[PDB]
Amino acid sequence: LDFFTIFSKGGLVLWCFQGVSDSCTGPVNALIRSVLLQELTLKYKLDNQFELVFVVGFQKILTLTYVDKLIDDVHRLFRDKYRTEIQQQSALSLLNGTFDFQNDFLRLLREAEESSKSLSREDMESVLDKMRDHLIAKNVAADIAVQLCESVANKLEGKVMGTFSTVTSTVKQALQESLVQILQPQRRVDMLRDIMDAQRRQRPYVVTFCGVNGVGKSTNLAKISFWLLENGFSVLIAACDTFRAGAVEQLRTHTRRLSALHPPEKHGGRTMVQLFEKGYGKDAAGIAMEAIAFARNQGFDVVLVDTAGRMQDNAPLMTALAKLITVNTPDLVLFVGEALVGNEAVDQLVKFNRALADHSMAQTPRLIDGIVLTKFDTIDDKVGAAISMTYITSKPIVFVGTGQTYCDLRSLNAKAVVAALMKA
Amino acid sequence: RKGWKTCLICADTFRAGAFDQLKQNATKARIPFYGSYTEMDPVIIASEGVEKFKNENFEIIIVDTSGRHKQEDSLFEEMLQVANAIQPDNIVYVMDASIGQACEAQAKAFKDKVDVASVIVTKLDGHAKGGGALSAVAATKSPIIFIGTGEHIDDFEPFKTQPFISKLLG
Amino acid sequence: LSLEILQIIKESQQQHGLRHGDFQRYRGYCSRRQRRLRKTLNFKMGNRHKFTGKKVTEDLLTDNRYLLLVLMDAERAWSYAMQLKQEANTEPRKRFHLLSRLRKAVKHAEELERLCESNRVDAKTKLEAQAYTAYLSGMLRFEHQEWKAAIEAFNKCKTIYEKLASAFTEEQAVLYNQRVEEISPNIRYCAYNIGDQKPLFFDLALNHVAFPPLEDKL
Amino acid sequence: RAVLLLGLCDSGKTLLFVRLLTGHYRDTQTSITDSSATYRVNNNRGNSLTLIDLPGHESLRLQFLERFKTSARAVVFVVDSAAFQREVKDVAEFLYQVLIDSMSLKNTPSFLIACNKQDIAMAKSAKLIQQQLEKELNTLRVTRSPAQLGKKGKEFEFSQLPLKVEFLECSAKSADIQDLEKWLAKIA
Amino acid sequence: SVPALWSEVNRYGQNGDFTRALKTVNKILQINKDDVTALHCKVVCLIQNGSFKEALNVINTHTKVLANNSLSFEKAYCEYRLNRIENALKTIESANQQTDKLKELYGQVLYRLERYDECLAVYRDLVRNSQDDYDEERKTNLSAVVAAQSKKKGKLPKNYDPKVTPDPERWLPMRXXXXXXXXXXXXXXXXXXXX
Ligand SMILES: Nc1nc2c(ncn2[C@@H]2O[C@H](COP(=O)(O)OP(=O)(O)NP(=O)(O)O)[C@@H](O)[C@H]2O)c(=O)[nH]1
Ligand SMILES: Nc1nc2c(ncn2[C@@H]2O[C@H](COP(=O)(O)OP(=O)(O)OP(=O)(O)O)[C@@H](O)[C@H]2O)c(=O)[nH]1
Ligand SMILES: [Mg+2]
Ligand SMILES: [Mg+2]
Ligand SMILES: [Mg+2]
Repeated sequence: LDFFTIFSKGGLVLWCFQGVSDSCTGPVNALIRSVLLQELTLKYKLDNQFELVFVVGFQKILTLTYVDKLIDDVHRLFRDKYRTEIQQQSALSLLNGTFDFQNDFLRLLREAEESSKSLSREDMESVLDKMRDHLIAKNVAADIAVQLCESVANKLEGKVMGTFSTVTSTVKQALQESLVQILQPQRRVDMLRDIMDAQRRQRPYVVTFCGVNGVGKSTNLAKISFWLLENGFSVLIAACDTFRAGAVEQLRTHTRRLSALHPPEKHGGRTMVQLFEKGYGKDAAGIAMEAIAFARNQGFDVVLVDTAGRMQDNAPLMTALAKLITVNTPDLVLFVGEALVGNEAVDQLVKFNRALADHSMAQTPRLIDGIVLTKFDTIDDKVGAAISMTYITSKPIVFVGTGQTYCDLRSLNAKAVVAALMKA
Repeated sequence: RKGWKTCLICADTFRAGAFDQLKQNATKARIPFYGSYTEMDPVIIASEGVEKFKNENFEIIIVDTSGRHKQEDSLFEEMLQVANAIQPDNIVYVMDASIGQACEAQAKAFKDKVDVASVIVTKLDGHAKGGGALSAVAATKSPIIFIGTGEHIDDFEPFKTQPFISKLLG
Repeated sequence: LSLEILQIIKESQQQHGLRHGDFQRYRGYCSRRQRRLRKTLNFKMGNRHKFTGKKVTEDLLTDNRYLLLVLMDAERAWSYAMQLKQEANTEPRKRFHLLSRLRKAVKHAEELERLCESNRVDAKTKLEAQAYTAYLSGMLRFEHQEWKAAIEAFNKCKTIYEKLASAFTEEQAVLYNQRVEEISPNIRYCAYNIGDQKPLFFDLALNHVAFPPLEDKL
Repeated sequence: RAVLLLGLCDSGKTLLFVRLLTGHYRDTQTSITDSSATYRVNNNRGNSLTLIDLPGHESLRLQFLERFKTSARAVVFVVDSAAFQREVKDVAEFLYQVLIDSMSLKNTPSFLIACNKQDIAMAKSAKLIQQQLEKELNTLRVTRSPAQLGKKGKEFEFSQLPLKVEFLECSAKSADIQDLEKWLAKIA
Repeated sequence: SVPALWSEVNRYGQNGDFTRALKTVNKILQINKDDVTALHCKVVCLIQNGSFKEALNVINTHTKVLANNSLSFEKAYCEYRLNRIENALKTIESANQQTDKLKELYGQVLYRLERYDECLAVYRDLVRNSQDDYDEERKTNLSAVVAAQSKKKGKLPKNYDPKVTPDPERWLPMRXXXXXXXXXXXXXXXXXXXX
């Protein structure tokens, strides 16, 4: 154990250890991996009763059994010796308490280096099983509904319940809060403001639509082409789907239908929707690079790159797709996944994001930047495909397709999707 | 390839590039095809196509229809009217193998509006084991006759119950 | 001439598994890497029904390409031992098989450091190979579970890799200083347990062609 | 009543929350839950306000804001003035939500933009931070993907709102929190 | 008035008009033949109008007049442009006074002679001390020195003779041409097609 910090959940360092040698090295990266990213090996132990976190830094992962016994005795001596300072609601009990735990830890560390030489989980057991069987039947991935349920027996273990609460309604509630915060990815988006920033180098805005076969990449690409034209934007559809029959005439019917609603006469006199196509059988990274150089020269604010649908287990073809998105450097990689897929929503995005970073040759690789959740009008409340997607990926559901026309494109109501999923 | 005078008809009047799709799959495999860029009624494409390939004495006439879901009663009535115009000897329910829990409800509403007698499970060449097919066999009362195992025309083979249950189990 | 061994291993692990912790996939990419380096360059060890020892001699080191063959033997036996460290948490006998792959990963890297001692290789790959040996000897004597023999070949690997940084440009010193910083966390743990007892080039000299000051001429 | 401390991560919410309660500097980490403590106000009557420091993380920024916004007498939006120029897009986006959760309340609380971290030499002024957020919330109310900000036909400003919006400059490293304790005594 | 011809060479070199500053410099070299400022304004009007051998004949015809008030940059630049990188390297090193004009041309002479360890230390000092509009073009020059250390037709008359142009397809997939020429035994399903 080279490191040990104990702070509260309100972000207040109570006590820290870094050895007599220098001091206080890496207490912030310790907090980040251990509390920030969970809602030298850097692990943690949570006291959820009194809102404490016990972050430790060690090597030789095989000594994890004695490092866990040292966090358990330090956690038992800390919450007993300072039970008065940590049990009060006021943050002025911890600001005014004196946590001189250095001589108690040096004794628990030197003594654990000789061994090397309320709400329990039994109560919350039955309701975490009825909630896991409700998420799975409401189309949350089978294992996403298992980690979700265990994030809640952890969060409420030790904690006292309200004046009017049961075992059932507590794990049922903190599972809704751990589900809205994970369906709240660490990302945001914008509009014309974002193409003014793409004009800081005088270049268009290139979005890449990727995904598995039949989800709605081409049809929702046309709902977003109608949504960009509605905001006054000219969009050049790059037809890089050269692995199918009628993949260019599908996009040419979308360009004929969109250059009818938004013609040059009703736009100022200039072309606003135009298809860039090179036929079938051509390279999809060569038609895409020609359409970015063509939209720059012909003045198209947006390029919407349509790619062919593929599986998730194709080493010679997820190589060519991951190399396309790595090299083309698109502004927003939009994974298109249907709201009808079940447990495959996890395997699609994990292999789609693992490919984009493997066959990438950068330091920080270009990963999927969002999700388009299509066929939303087909599940009717079996909505757990939105949770399975923003769970594994910490990327937002940029659009939610709700039909086949251009007007069936919605923003995500992520609050009522967890309220429908956590109500059983 | 088994020796049948087979032909295709494209009765999809909604999806963009849908007659161009079936035209290029049939142009490649050397199979006769029927359809229209201009006709907007699929009851008219399917009646006037089975009538043309009847008077040419084809033995396998496969009519392709558009994709529909149960909450659209307009496309479920049009499917029932395309089935009543051509009167098909067999109706095949093609389902994706990555479908989740929403399978038993759609597969049952297809069996209720139209008489489904066979089921085909596509996209089984990947990670999906196809457990949604148990809910379309119980809902449509129909066995699985074929499976799809890739995007090409020869990625197609008859359903065998023992290797699909061994994969579904592990 | 040159070989960036550290850049070779780091971008082959992040691309073939080790970003998500797949040592079984990284070793299989290492074995297929070596088979296809052997089938292309016609450097097969055995023929059908017989085996002959592969000896990468000094004459074939001009290619700047056969050092990657022995390195893919060092990275294959290293990747197998790290996978056997995850399977030894539930099968503690796997540790005996782990330590037999790490003694032959330093032996390949000690035979690859002796090959780089040739005069046909620059002053960059002799020393990337010298201290890739001293890094695998500090990880084997760290898995010996002796904390003292672990900081002896880690402070040796740190002092070698730092002697290489100072000798060249601070831009090329980045690779050798990235590897002293790469093995520096392991040195703080063994010190805690000893004392326990054509590119685009612009012709910017055409913008310099201008008139002399014409103030004195009026 | 309650004075909620909001803003992005590392804006200085928990160190201004420490500087008002103890007057001292405390080593802080990333807050994952809220923290509440009473504050005896500097004026004659010595009113007591319940300072609520809410997490700045974006899995927890609006989950706790919606819980306590009904109990908020005033809201202090803490800004990192030194790192303002690279965070103009996340400050104005979070502040757009605090602006609509604000006017949608029955008794709209009093609002401050505490331009923290003025002790750093690269700290933008509360006059440059108000100009660049009026320019940014003018593009946001159009680009946002019914309560709106000011008038649609005019350029957005903080004076067009039915809220008590103020801007001050402070520092949490003793500290320079004099304008913060004068507004906390004025709204008490 | 030569002061009025020098307010005219000054007004033409400011407007970028080196075609008319060169007609007004040849009017000052008719009255003042050894004007070292008019033999520098003419070499600039010929370097800017793309006469590097006519600007190097103005430097070599007046070697004694332009001596120690020299054009060692405009002489090592005309030679740098006429494929003389051995004469452009000898004129930068034999220059009596070294400037930031002979330092910018010397970072481009070292890169041409493939001296990338000296061209990196010249372009490290050029990006630090230069405050001009070309600092994004001098970090693309230093980023090329770091990346360096690490209608024939067989005959034309036989074009309009046989069948005015070759076969209308004329180059395309060999299996797409009317000739085919692929010795194909049959069709098999490997890749995407569907034409
Ligand atoms: N009901 C409904 N249907 C949708 C939605 N999004 C797409 N679809 C439908 O799903 C089908 C698939 O269309 P398409 O755009 O070609 O999907 P794709 O992913 O491009 N297929 P490919 O892999 O060949 O490129 C179409 O019939 C389309 O209308 C949605 O939100 N709701
Ligand atoms: N120089 C300077 N540093 C400050 C100031 N205010 C806060 N800091 C420092 O910035 C770091 C981040 O401050 P926090 O108080 O944790 O900010 P926060 O908004 O609560 O962060 P979250 O908990 O993630 O929401 C702390 O370590 C402080 O030491 C300031 O006014 N000046
Ligand atoms: Mg497509
Ligand atoms: Mg169809
Ligand atoms: Mg905080």
